[PDB]
Order: sequence, then structure tokens, then C-alpha cells
Amino acid sequence: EYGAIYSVSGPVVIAENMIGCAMYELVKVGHDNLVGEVIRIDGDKATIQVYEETAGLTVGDPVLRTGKPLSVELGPGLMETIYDGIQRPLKAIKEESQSIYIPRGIDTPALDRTIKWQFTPGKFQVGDHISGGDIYGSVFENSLISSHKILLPPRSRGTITWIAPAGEYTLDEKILEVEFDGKKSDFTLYHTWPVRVPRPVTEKLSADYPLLTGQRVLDALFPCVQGGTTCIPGAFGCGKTVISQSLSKYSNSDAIIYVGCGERGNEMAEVLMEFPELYTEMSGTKEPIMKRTTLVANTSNMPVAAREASIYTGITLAEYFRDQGKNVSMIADSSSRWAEALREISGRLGEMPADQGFPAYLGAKLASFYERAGKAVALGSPDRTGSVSIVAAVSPAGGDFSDPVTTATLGITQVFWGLDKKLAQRKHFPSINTSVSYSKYTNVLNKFYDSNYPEFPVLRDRMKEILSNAEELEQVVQLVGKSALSDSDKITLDVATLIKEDFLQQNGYSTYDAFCPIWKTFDMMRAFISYHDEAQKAVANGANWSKLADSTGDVKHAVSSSKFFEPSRGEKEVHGEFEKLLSTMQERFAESTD
Amino acid sequence: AFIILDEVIKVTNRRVNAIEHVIIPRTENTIAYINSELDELDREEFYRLKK
Amino acid sequence: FAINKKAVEQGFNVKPRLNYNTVSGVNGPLVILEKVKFPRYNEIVNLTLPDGTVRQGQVLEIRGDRAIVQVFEGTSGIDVKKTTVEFTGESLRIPVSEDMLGRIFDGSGRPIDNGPKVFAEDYLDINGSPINPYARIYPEEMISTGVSAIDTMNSIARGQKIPIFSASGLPHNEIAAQICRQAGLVREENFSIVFAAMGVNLETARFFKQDFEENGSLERTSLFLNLANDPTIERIITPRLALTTAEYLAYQTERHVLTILTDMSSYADALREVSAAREEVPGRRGYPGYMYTDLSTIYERAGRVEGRNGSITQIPILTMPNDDITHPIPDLTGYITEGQIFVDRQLHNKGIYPPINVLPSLSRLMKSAIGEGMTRKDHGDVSNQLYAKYAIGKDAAAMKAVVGEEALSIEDKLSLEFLEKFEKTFITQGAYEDRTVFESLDQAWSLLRIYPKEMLNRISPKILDEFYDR
Repeated sequence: EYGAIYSVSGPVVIAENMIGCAMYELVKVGHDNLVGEVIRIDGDKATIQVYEETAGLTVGDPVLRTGKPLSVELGPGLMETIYDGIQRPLKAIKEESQSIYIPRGIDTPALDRTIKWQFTPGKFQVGDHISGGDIYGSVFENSLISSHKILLPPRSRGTITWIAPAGEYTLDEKILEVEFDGKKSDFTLYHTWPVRVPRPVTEKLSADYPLLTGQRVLDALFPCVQGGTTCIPGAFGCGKTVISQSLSKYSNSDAIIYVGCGERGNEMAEVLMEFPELYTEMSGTKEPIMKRTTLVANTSNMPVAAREASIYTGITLAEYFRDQGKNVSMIADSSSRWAEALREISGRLGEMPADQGFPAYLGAKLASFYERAGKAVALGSPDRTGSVSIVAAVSPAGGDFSDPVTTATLGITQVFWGLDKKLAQRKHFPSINTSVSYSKYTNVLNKFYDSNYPEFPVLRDRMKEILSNAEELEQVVQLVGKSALSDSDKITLDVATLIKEDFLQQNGYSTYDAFCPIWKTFDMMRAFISYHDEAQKAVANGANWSKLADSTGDVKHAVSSSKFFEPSRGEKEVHGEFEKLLSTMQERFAESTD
Repeated sequence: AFIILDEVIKVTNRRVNAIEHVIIPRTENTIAYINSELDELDREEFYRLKK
Repeated sequence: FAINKKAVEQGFNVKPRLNYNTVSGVNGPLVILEKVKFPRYNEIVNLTLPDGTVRQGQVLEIRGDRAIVQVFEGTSGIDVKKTTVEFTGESLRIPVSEDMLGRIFDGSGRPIDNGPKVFAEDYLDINGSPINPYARIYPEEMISTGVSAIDTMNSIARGQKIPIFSASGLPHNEIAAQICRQAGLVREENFSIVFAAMGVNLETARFFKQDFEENGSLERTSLFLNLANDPTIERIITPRLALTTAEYLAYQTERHVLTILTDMSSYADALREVSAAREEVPGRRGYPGYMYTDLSTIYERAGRVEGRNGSITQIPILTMPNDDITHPIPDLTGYITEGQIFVDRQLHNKGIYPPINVLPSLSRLMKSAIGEGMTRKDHGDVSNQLYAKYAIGKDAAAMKAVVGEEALSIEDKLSLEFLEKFEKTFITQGAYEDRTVFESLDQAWSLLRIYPKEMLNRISPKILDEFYDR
């Protein structure tokens, strides 16, 4: 029934008279009912990790039980709002308290219980047979998402006995009754689910559709498939925020769940007041982005424990949205903070450490977490399809790539986007180390490419070899000089610099340089390769490249400035412009070289 | 003889300058890094034995 | 009135406190009690050594009916038969009031200026509480520090948290003094200062005091001094008191505070010191694992809020041990703070003051800071071009020193000349030489004209057409 506190140590609390307690069962402690999570059980006593500040607690305080694990409430209204690490709305807290801090022990419902939804029944009628995962009506949620499907929670099945009619309801109404052996079933517009148990699914699949990001280098050399995973190391100066924001903004996902585990916090306000005026035209037009997102914010200042449950909540919400058949795409902010929290809890608990003080099960935990991602087919009768594509962002301590967390992640993920520091210092803002960074979905994407752009794969390797040769010649020229350099080597170096300055630079502030469609990059890199090939052909035919380059002149400037073309002009007008530029460049090389 | 001596001395002098200004710093920084890592390992080993 | 009064009517609530005499253990900086009645985690106790002196401390652990008290001012001389521990029954708190301005306090916050005890307006827990992000607004206004190296390529916004990396034996103190002396806005003078120094030599303290005296600003600031001779454990308290006072002033009086911590390295050292006293798991270089969270707690009191017109700004000073960025202290500090200003040795060795380099410096809030209503559109592009040309000049100088002058293309020599002129004139400025953004940028334009117009890449054609000609 009740238990008394027996010992306290910062975030860990040990109670007694706790006999019926299970493991990982949720519990409320203190006179303010702080939330906890039992971890280890030893006779009467059971260790508890606390999810809030523990100051002023006194021995003898009553301890309660709930008998159910941690869970998050799904259903309509989840979206367009901001939640803390343990599923508490934040605007409601501030409004109700009229304060600026977070009052410890404050409780509010996960979803608004006052508003009403214009519900519509599905396609099932009394006397039919249903199983977990079948839709029984849609709900209007937003202009951007007209249909917010409601579902029968898994592990619940039977035959419907009574259903509600069309109309306006609050999510407390019991709109469906399921007749199993008994009539003990009622279902409102929402339900719950334990976070640590991944949602079921009919079966997984192979992802073969690129996840467009709007970044030239990312889309060109290290494509990311819609359904895979990635990793983005850094050195606290690489400015990885830019790519995260850009992909959260201009990607082609139906929904996105930004989650902040140990962030600077101010970025949350930045995104909060920045998104509300940035429109997307995926459906209809002009719909502001903020009607397409859900934020799980947990600043580094707030308690350590919540950094654990934050990512679980985010991934569970992503899975829920996927189950509706919408290709959601979650993105983390800092995985290293989660590992730090786990290490701190382990160390305080007083247990033997592992590599660099971390526990031993962190690798297994990371693998299990990452495994949840992947395209799949929903569980139900309508046979809808969805997908999830998480994008983590590790942050090492010394800025290198040898700490245990990064090594563990690289063994799990399948796309690696390393970020250099010096390139960022040079303001080459999309500073990606093109030497170590690698992708793995290259071969599979050929099925899409041949249908859409047959020549792209050969050209990417063309540029890759060009860059590799330039990097191989740089050290020799540095240690010796241009004295022992042939014309072809100088051509290679010049084109490598041209690429590094034009095809690899970007800035998400210029209107034209904020989002590069696939076709634009395709044509631009096509033009680059053609220019280099014509130069090589001419020099092979015979001419002093020092003389040839000055005559070539304006065409180099034209190819450099090609990126200035306004994206989304016609999608074919730009194609004609690229065709004309290529033709005139070829004519120039035909004559200027002569 | 003048031409040959000139080119030889130029080559050798530039090579010496390159060695002095590149190699030694590059290797000694790595030396320091390796020393730091090998000092780091023993710390956690000692912590574990103490535990 | 009545609203305020109701918040204070509970003062007349006298409550007797019981003092035990069962000290039954001691080792290191920790003291162990026994048979204590209903402990209370993280509260305050007042010891009384047998000679009558009294030291303070707070409980850190609560086993079954026994609290592990932690003492601030060492533990030597503690008796087991005569000492008497006493419990306040509440967490650590301090008085506050607008009258604290112009006063000097020791590490524990008691007055040391021969004045009377603060006539408190109310008490506040030192630790404070977090701020929900939904009630936070990032700033969009630029402060004008007068220092060209800052006010040109690394701007400061009212609400930012910009640390100043540094190395022992450099004039970071003078840079901080100049910044505080020239803390004006681009455009009253409400910039109260809560300077809080811990673990510093006497000369630094006296120099800071005299600098505040000369500018007629002492009557607008408060001082939290904690020299080296003071106990180490007490060190970790001062920044929390300073931040508590700053936030009180900036969120309950609508002031515009400007806090400048110093020597966070000493604070981290004290953390290591009384962290290895216990046997908690070590992080890197023997540092505690949770230093990241602790530093986040210290730093994450910044920015503006929804209702209050007040603001706040942090300029902590770091001391890299051996001039390495990869040291954990600067690593975490950069991970938390929003950009930082850096200092080099060779520039100082070259007699250049302020010896500030810009290649490793960074400031995130520049994007929101710069613009049209506050500066000319060119601002950002000028800075970007300066970065690019400076880096190219640096690499060209290195390569030239390697091989010689024969392979240096004309552009390479131009870059060398640009780098020389930049580092010799653009950065150098006097100890009392102000530079508003307009004149600084106008001077900056002079250096780029050496370059032929066409090569300038990172700058849009409009800026070149409308400004380069003049």
C-alpha cells in the first residue's frame, strides 16, 4: 500500500516496506508525488531513480505505487505541441502557474481534455470482427493533416458490439465497445503504451527511396535512404545545427519529431518562434511548418534522469505516427548526453564500470534503440505503409572519433557524416570531412536512379576520384612545389578547388542557396564533370594550360556562378538554361582551345 | 659546375627547411597524445582495482 | 501592497531548532552524525568547535538515521566529546535587496566593507530552479563593446553567454576591464555588474577594485571576492550566490545585469578536489563525470524572459592549463556556451594588444544580431571575406616559410600583405581607444581595397558595386 523512504543520495532513493513492487514499475514518491522508476529490488527495499529534483526530502516520507510501467498517451492533439521529457505539456504549465520556473510535482493531463474533435466513423459495423491495429474512423486534426486515423490498441481484439455515430466528441467519450469473451472493453479517442516495449508491426522491409535533404553534398556523395539511420559527430564548433535545422525544415517527410536531450535550450526558443512563419507546399500550399512538428524539449539544465526517458518518448511517438502510414522522420540532438546520464546513474548506484567508466550494457541499449527504425508495413486491415528514419548526432569529448559511444554507434548505423573543425573555421559552412565520411545505401538506390537519373552514379564516382587525386597531389606539391607538376595535375588541382568552392559551399540564408533540388545538383555536377573532361581533352590534344586557362576565362566564371540560378523557377526553364550553358561551354572549348 | 652546385644546394636547403618545419612538430604532438592516452588508461585501471 | 504583504505574512513563524551532541565519526572533509531525528536532504548545519568557533556545512547523504555532514572550512580540530551540531531545518538561502549595490562580500556573502548586515527584502535558495524554455526569448539586439575585433567579426547580443578563453600570463583582466568600461549599446546605463571572482591573487582583486573606482562604477556594482587563502570547498558557492543575485535583480527589478565570472578553471579544480575526497567514478583526467551537468547548471542562467524587461549576460573567464583546447574544461564550456572569444600567445609575444585572434573565435547570435535596422547589410559579408583572406594569408605565410618566395603567386604576396596590415592595424588599439561599429567597418573597408575587385567571392555583387568604388 505505502512505503517509507530509507536512504537518499541525490537522484537515487531507497525505500522500504516495498514488497509487491515489480521491476521498472512506475512509482510516485515524496509529499509532492515525484515520479520515479524502481531499478533493483533487495528484500523489502527497492532502489528508485527519481525523475526530478530531490532537495529537502526527509526520511519517513510515504511512498506510493502505480502497478504499471512508464507509458505515454497517444491519440489526437499530440501534434503541434511541446512536451518535456516525461510527457507534460509546457505551455499549459506556464499558463496555469503564471510563473517562469517548473514547479516540482505539478501534474497535468498529457492531452487537452476540453477541446472537441469532429469525429467520423470508419467502415466497421456492429457484429463485425476486429483485431488490434485496425482503423475504425478518422478525425480531423489540421489543414496539413486532414485525416488523423484512430486505431484499436494492439493486444486488444474482439467483435464490435456498439459504435458511436458521426459528430463532435471529446477524447474522454467511449466511442467503441469490443465484445470479447466478456464486455469489459471500452475505447476512447486515445490510449497508452509502455515506452520500453516497441510497438508491434506486421513485417519490416527494405528502404529504396532517397530521403531528400536539400543539401548538395549530402544528396550527391552520401545519400540517405528514407528508412535508414545516420550519425553526425562533431567538435562543438562544426555548426551541425545548420544541417539538422535544414533537414527538419525542407525535407520531404510527412511529420518530424525534434527531440532535445541535453541541448543549449535557447535553440528551443529559436525554433519555437522561427518555424511559425515558414510555409510548405507539399499539400495545397502556404501551410506553416509548425503545423507539421512535435517538440520534445529537455534542456541540459533540467534533471539528469529525464534525459533518459526523453528519447524513448520521442521514438515511441515516431512509431505511433508511422503506424498511421505516414513517413515520419525523427531526429535527435545529442546522444552523448544520454550516455553521460547513464554513466552517472551507474556510478552513483555503486557498480563496477566498463570502458572509460561507462557501464557494460550501453552498447546493447544503443543497438536496441537504433533497431526500432526502418520501413515496414502497418498492422491492420487497411494495409497502409509507413517508415521511420532517425538521425542521431553524437558529440565526442576531445573532438576525436575514438570514444566508446561513437565506436558503439558506428557499429550500428549505416551512414556516417563526419564533421571537421578546420573547414568550419574557414566558414566553409557545410564542413563535412569527405575523406572518412561514407554511405552504404549507394548500390540499392540504383533502382531509383536508373529510373530517374541513369548517369548520376558514374558521375559521383568521377568527382570522388577527382577529389582523391587532388588530396593525393596536395602533399607532394606542398613538400616540393609546382616545379615538378604537369599540366594535367594543375588542371586537376584547379578543378578540385573549383568544386570545393562552388559545389561544396552553401548558406541557408540566400534565397537561391537554401534548398537544392535533385535536378539542380544533377545538372550542376554534370556541367562540372563536362568542363573538366573538355579541359583534359584539349590539353591532351596539345596546348599550354597556362595559356589555355586565360582564354577559357568567362566559361569558368559561368560554371562557378551557375549555382546562383533561382531554384524552383520552372524546373525546366533551369533545365534549358543548363543545356544552353553546356552547349556554349562546349563551343568555347572547341574554339577557345583551338 | 656552378649550375649543378646551385640546384643541388637549393634542393637540399629546401628539404632541410621542410623537415624542420613540418616533421618534428607533427611527430612530437603525436608523442604527447600517446603519452596522454597511456597515462589515462592506468587511472581507470586503478579505479577498478580500488573498487 | 496587500499582494506583497500576503507573500511575507508567514515570517512571524518562530520555530525552535534542536542541536545534537552525538558526532560519531570524521575523516577527510566529512563528518558523520548518529541518532539524528528525521534528517532532511541538503540542509544547513552550524557546528561549534570546542574553542567556540562555528563552521557551516550541509548534509550530502542520508542513511537510516545518520547524516554525512560535509564541512566547508576544513575539519581539523573537530572534537568528538565537546562539539555540538545544530540544524537550521531548511536549505541554504541568502538575503537579497537592491541595496547590495556598491558593497563587497566575502566568499560566503557576508559583508566585508565595514558596513552593517544587509537589511534584507527576502531570502532565496542559492541553487534556484530551471526556466521552462517556453518562457524564453532569444535576443536580437547588439551591444557595442568598442573593441573592433569583437564588434566587427564576433558580435555580442544582450542575453548571450560568451566565455573568454585564455592562458595564464595574459592580459585577460585588462580586456574584461575595457569591456566593462565600454559596455554601451549601439543605440539609462543600467548595466549593473556583479563581478564574482574565486581563487585569485590579491593583486588581481586590488586591480579590479581600482578599475571600478576610477570609472565611477563601484556604486553600480557588487563584488563577491574569494582569494586563494580561503578554503577550497567554499569556492564552489560564490558563483551560485552571484547568479542568484543577478537573476533576482534582472527578473524582479527590470534591470539590465552584466555578470562577469572569472577563473572557472579554479572552480573545476575545486570540483575535482572535493570530488576525489569521495570515491565517485572519475571522468577524464580524473575529473568528475557530472561536471558537465554542474557547469550547465551554472551557465544556464541567461537570456531574457517573457514578461520582464530585464536581461542578463555572462562573460566567464577560463584558464586553459597547458594551452590546449581539447582539455575537458574548454571542451564542455564550448559545448554549453554560445561561441567564445579567444586569445593567443604569439600575438601577445608580438606586442599586439588586445592579443585577440579570430580564426578559432565564434559567435552564434551574429545572424540575429547583424542586419539593417542596426547596421549596414555589408556587415556579414565583410566579416566572411576577412575570415577567408586571413586564413589564406596564414597558410601562404606558412608555405612561404617552408619553401621560399619563388612559388608564391601574386595572390599569395597580396594575401601576405593583407595579413600583415590586418594584424598590425585592424586589431591594435589603445587601452582607452573606443571604436563604434560604423568607423570600425569603414576602416575595415580600407584593407580589402588592396585586393582587385573581381577575386572577392563570398561578397555579393551589390555590396561591391555600392561600396568598393568609394
